[PDB]
Amino acid sequence: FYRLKKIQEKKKI
Amino acid sequence: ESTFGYVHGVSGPVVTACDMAGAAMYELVRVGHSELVGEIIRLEGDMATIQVYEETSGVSVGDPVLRTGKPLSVELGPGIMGAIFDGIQRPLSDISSQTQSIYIPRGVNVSALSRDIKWEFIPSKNLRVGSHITGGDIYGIVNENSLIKHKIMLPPRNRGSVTYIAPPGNYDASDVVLELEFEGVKEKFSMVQVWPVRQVRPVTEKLPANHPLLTGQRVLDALFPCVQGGTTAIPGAFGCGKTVISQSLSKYSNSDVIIYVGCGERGNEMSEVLRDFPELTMEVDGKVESIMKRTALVANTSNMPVAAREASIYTGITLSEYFRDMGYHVSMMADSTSRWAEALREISGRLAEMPADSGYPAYLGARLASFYERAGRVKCLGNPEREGSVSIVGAVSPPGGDFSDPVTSATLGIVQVFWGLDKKLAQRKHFPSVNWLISYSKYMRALDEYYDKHFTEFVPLRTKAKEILQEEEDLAEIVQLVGKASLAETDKITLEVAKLIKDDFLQQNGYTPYDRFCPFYKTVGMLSNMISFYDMARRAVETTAQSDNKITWSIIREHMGEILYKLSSMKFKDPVKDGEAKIKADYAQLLEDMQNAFRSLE
Amino acid sequence: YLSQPRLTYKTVSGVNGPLVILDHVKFPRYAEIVHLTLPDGTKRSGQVLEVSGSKAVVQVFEGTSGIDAKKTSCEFTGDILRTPVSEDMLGRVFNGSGKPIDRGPVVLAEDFLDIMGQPINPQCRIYPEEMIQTGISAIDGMNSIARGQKIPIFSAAGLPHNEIAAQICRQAGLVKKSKDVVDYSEENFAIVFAAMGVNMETARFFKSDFEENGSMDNVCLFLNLANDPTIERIITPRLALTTAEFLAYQCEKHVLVILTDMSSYAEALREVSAAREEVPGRRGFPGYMYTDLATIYERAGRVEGRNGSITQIPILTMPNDDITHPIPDLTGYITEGQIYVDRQLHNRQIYPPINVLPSLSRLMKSAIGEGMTRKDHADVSNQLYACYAIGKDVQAMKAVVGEEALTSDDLLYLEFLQKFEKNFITQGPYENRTVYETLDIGWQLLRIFPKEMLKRIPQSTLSEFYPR
Amino acid sequence: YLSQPRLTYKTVSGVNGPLVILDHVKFPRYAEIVHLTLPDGTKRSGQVLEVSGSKAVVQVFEGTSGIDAKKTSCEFTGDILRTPVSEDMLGRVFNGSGKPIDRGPVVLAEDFLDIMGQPINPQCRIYPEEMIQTGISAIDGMNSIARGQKIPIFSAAGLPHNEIAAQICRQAGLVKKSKDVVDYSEENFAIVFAAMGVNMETARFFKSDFEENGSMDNVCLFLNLANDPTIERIITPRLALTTAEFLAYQCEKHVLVILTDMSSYAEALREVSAAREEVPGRRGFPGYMYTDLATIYERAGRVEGRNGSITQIPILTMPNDDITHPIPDLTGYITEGQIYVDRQLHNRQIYPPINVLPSLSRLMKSAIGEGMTRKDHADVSNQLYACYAIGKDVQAMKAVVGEEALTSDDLLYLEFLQKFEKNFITQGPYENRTVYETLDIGWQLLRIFPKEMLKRIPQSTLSEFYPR
Amino acid sequence: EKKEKQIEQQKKIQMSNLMNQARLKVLRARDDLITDLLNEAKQRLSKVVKDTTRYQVLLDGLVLQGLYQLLEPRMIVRCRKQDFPLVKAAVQKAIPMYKIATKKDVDVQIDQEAYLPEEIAGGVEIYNGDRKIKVSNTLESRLDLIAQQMMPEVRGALFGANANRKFLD
Repeated sequence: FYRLKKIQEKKKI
Repeated sequence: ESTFGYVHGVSGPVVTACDMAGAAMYELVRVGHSELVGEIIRLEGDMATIQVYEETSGVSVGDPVLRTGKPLSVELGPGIMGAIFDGIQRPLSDISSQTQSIYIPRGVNVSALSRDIKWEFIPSKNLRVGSHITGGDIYGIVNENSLIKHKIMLPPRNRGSVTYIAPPGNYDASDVVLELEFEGVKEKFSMVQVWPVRQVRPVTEKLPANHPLLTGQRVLDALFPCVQGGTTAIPGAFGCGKTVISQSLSKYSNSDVIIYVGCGERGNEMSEVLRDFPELTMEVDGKVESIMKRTALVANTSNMPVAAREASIYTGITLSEYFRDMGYHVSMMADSTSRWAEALREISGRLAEMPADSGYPAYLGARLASFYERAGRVKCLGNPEREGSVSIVGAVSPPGGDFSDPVTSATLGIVQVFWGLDKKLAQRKHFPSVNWLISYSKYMRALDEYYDKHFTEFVPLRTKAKEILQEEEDLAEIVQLVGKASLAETDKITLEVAKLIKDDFLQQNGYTPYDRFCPFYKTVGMLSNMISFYDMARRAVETTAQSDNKITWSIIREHMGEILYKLSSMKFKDPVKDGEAKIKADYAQLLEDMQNAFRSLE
Repeated sequence: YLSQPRLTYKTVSGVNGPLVILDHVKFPRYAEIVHLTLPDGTKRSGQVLEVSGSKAVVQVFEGTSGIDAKKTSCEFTGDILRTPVSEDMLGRVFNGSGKPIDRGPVVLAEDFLDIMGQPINPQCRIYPEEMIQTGISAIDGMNSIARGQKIPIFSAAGLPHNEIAAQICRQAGLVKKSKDVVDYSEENFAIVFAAMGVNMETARFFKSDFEENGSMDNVCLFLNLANDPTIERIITPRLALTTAEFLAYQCEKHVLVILTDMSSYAEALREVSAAREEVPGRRGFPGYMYTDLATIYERAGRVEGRNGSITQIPILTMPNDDITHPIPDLTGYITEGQIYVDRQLHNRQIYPPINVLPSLSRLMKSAIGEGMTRKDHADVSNQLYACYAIGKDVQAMKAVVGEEALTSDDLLYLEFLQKFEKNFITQGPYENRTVYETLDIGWQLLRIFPKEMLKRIPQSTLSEFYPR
Repeated sequence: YLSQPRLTYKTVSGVNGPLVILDHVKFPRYAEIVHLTLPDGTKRSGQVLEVSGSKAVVQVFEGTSGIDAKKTSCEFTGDILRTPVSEDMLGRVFNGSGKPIDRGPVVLAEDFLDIMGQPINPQCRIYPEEMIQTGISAIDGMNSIARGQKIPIFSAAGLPHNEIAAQICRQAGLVKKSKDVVDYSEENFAIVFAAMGVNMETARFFKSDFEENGSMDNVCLFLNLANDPTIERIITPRLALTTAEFLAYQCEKHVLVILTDMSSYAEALREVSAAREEVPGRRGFPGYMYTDLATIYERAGRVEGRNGSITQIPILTMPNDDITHPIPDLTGYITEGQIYVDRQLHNRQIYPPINVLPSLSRLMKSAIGEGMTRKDHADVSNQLYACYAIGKDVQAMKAVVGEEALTSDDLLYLEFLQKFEKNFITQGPYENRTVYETLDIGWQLLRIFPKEMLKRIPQSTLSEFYPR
Repeated sequence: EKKEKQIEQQKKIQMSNLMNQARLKVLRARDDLITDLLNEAKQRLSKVVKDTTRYQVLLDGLVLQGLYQLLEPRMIVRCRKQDFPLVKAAVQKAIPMYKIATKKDVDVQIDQEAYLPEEIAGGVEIYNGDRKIKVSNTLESRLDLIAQQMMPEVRGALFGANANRKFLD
């Protein structure tokens, strides 16, 4: 869950 | 509107192309100076994402991309039968002949069928110049081989009037066979029909299952029967006897076409099937003809790229549906769809699609259904009022051999018939290793009417067979602790009867003449005999326990050891070396012997 | 009301997965229905998922394939989805989207309503006050269903729950005939059935069976085969509930809605969430599954001042027979009561395989009573349950204690066990038992013992009923 | 062929972990090699991983360290990894990247081959049937290997899998020794051995054993010690397999491949993937592991019109002895079963500590029979497997209860298990057995029971070989 | 028992099938009736087109509505070829009122090459500068919209109130 969240956040840039 | 693009980017099998806005989803393109076939999978503005089918090594930035306005398609015409194909329908045999080489050159471009072989055409002889015709109408016949006469028909969604029909004679797919004139326009046609793979061919109407499917494994045939036009799935980490199942169904069935699609197969395994299946043969009308005449094969080894794995299953079922539309009965066998789902998971992961559970995209279930639900019995479009059907036998390789995985759960939730295979029984070598407890099939009730009209005896015998086997299972679950000390007389009869059912009539030896195939009537006879001796033994013990001088299993074994031996030896009544009359009379005479012996012990 | 001409756009800034992004749309709103027309002429519907300034996003219902950038029309409606409800829909058959499929005509709408429905005021709830009969003796006698109770039916893959559902459909009704049949002729009962996530064989079987029972004049039917678009899965229930609402509270009827395979609903909702890029919740299912199932289940009960009611009987399957799986857990929390089916009983060739030992109820105490039924119900139920539990555990005892050490009363308990499983539970697909027949069979099974063993029955009713 | 001069750049947009990003590249080519000239004067190498517009990316085989943002140069070759190959490779030792380490000269190129490997038309594959004798009665006789097979050996930390491998390469041969001595003598095996992530002790041990046997003339090595750069593991097996294909289909020699410590290979893939921030898979591994392992393992088999063959035998270690770990799962799924060096047998000083029960060998079923090995092979194997399974079942039931409820037959089965672990499995570091002797031992073990209790073996074989 | 069960159940299936078919015929007749009404309304409007004096007012209103709808810097209007003189006066009237109503200035044009199909009853269509956004406002579309929006009232008038409708909401 967390690592997917971090991908999601990274994709915002 | 342009015709050339460029390769902006590359990353693994997924590239990005620029300068193309006159394109849409899921068309074909050609990539690089090797002309690799790719498909559009996403769009954004002017740019797009392509998935290339072959290896991508060495493709540079700035290569051309030649678009083509056509989605993925599968050619369909004479010669399709008796051949081997890859995921995109590319004849491997023709390649090996052409190159005379050992490898697959990158970007070979050869027509899927032949273009230089002449067949013998015979028009339908019922349509003259000016007659109206709609789609799906048969208008000719071509002799594919001794066993199958490949029917020719117009594609759906097409109609007009007749203009010209070639007389019967030698023609080939290059020239024009038919000529038609629609109201306002005119068009010509040839033997070859091209069809989009991810599209369901139309039908007139769908019908209920109405006749069982013949097989050689009495397991799952009297226990969990599968019906003509039916759906099921063979789980198991590997094809544990699965190849034998397809082989036997070919050797013994009312089917007409046999499409085995391999996917993620091991190299030596497909080497096995390609070596052995073509040399298998079968008498049809007293003449031995190879099974290749009624078989098509779509190989795809494990080293094949991802998109080919995705495409193989769809092209296979398109072929099957077309043959079903031809007015035949069809049977297909998938192979290792779990790796297909894994391949889909990968290609989803590369595209940055948010996974759901264990990495599997959520929409896998929808795709999974979109595959299996194509099966069923139908009335077909066209004047001839022909009839056909198609029955798919899946293949699930569960990770860990259980129901935890999403794929096995999802396929379990939509398949009509489940054929769970025990791991422990697979370790016991009482093959076939069918659980008989975690399995089911929703075709009992329909087949009840069938088995009443023809046999009038099978249903109660079968139900009692399940009850006795299950009571044995429950008593097994009970006796584990007390060490069988509390086995009473009735418990002993039940235990022995179901143990005999296990040993003699729930396992076959596929390498022997008396076991490779058991028909329906033979199964019914053996089951009738089982229920017979159970009934008589229970009646005798009950009557004697109520009245006087109770009868226990010891006197039963003593007096009728011959009857029980004969009952175990029914298994060896070789139909290969003996006729039906002898074996049926044997079953009846052993039943009468059992009757006489029980009368003697009464 | 609405009088403006509709817009249409030829703008496509991109496509991805089951979504289509465009822009330059004037004053878009959320949940607006959108039509589409492809180059080849096909027509497809859709809905608006995202809206941000002049950017818009639309999830195409029928599935995205072959949508060009420049040659694509996209008409807008400017209204949220609205159902054409109408009393005359009974006797019809529809698909998920509401398009008829029985060769019939488009519904001449009697009124338009919001698909989502509106929450019902807790102030205007009315407690249930009377039972119903489903046609199953095992269910009515042992586990009453009130008017407005929400009783699910847990099953698993490989069981004949669908046959039970069809049986319930073709025999559901009322028992007001206690006093007289003349006053019973005033019947105002109907059934709405929502088959969803169903394979083809079962869909055909349902259609055929419903047509065979001859009572299609009061049955609405909604079908959503597993082929149809996955989003239509989560729109079928809303249509069914809106219809049930309109019939219940605008025609003062007594409707019984039966939902099928809520696991498929959960899976479709999961797929919608994952496509919508939202963060996953527990077990991969979204967090607000509780709220969603709440807004589906909570549309029922009774309304003060309206002569009508809505009763819910959802069905669902438990993956791996796991009782702690989230779907059954949340379903149990929101709803009242539960009914089980057990693998072993089906595996004993007993139909319907209804396992009453773990089956409960929540409103049985108040659903039944003098007047609406006989005075001899609750005690009979308690006695049957107690006798059966004694019999089963006693069979477990005799399994090792040996049948020789058993008392004669022990044989009576075994006799009760075998007869109860032979006659009370087993009914057969068409044996339409009423409540009164069910209690008759219950008393007959109780007659085996003397009233002295029957220690849950009051002596006052013993002097009346036991010596029959 | 290319004749143009190469390019060189100095624009380093950055470096991130083991990667380097360049800018202002004219027409980058996917997966081309580059050379990095550092300020101090040494040289390194890398491979292009992804390209996009003018940007490029590259991974350094030798590890990034001391790279300056300005003074570094990066030369592009404009060609994927073409490696030289020749028959002269034999009797040599090379490092991970191909540069020699036995003080010898650089490679001389008889031919250049593509590292990736053009796959073979699966039509033109021959199905193997011939047998490879190894002398280990645990493998031979129960899960016997055949030429052309792909059989792994799973093991774990603490077990002597390496010595077992060294013994396996020691005594390779065929089973058809019955013909003239000249007929059996001409057959010999080239050897290819590729260590990935091993310490010095394993390397020196394998070298020493290969010198001792004197077979160094037909042995080629690729050592990659644990202190070497990590990234070059992803190419090490590929070089070995390319050389193997050359020796198979260009020199017509039968060769045996051995790859070791594939766990480290998976680790290297994990590292490169986590560097690129790709969307990951189970346990942190990339989702595409199965595809890559398929590319690595399917380089084996025989070819119509040829005579050479590839017989591949990888090994790997088991994290925490968990069979369901993704690496061994995928290895079982791609390849053809398992040998399963078991830990508990090693805990009882058993060598080779192999549990026959989980060992699987698909091709063994048709690689045996009259003429090939003997008419009397299969039933012995199947029966012995069944007896072992039942014996372990008896041991479990004894653990549950004990001797009090058991009987004579359980004591017999436990005695059978004891003598089977004494006589069949345990061999010794040099014990060279023959297949016929192995079947003799199998029958001597089978004689412990009566002929009647056996079910798998037909009476036909017992009438000829049971009595003695 | 088996025989009587079989024959009675069969008789029930045919009886039920007949009842279903009959009700379906009733509903089909209803649908053909309402569609005929819609066609007649279409014919009536087609006939009422010909009175030019009110047709000018109607065209004026339609054009103004569409201008309000689109609201873009560049605009194009398309009509039947024989309707050019009327639409020209319509836009001549329409521009200033819109300008003062939105506090902006727009550029409005009319093509002289493309025309609507003659089979259309009448009306206008509108496009933006790039011809990417259009708002078709013909009498056919507006007829369809109004009829669909109003069908409940049409039923209420043409078949009486529902027997069992006890409330309105």
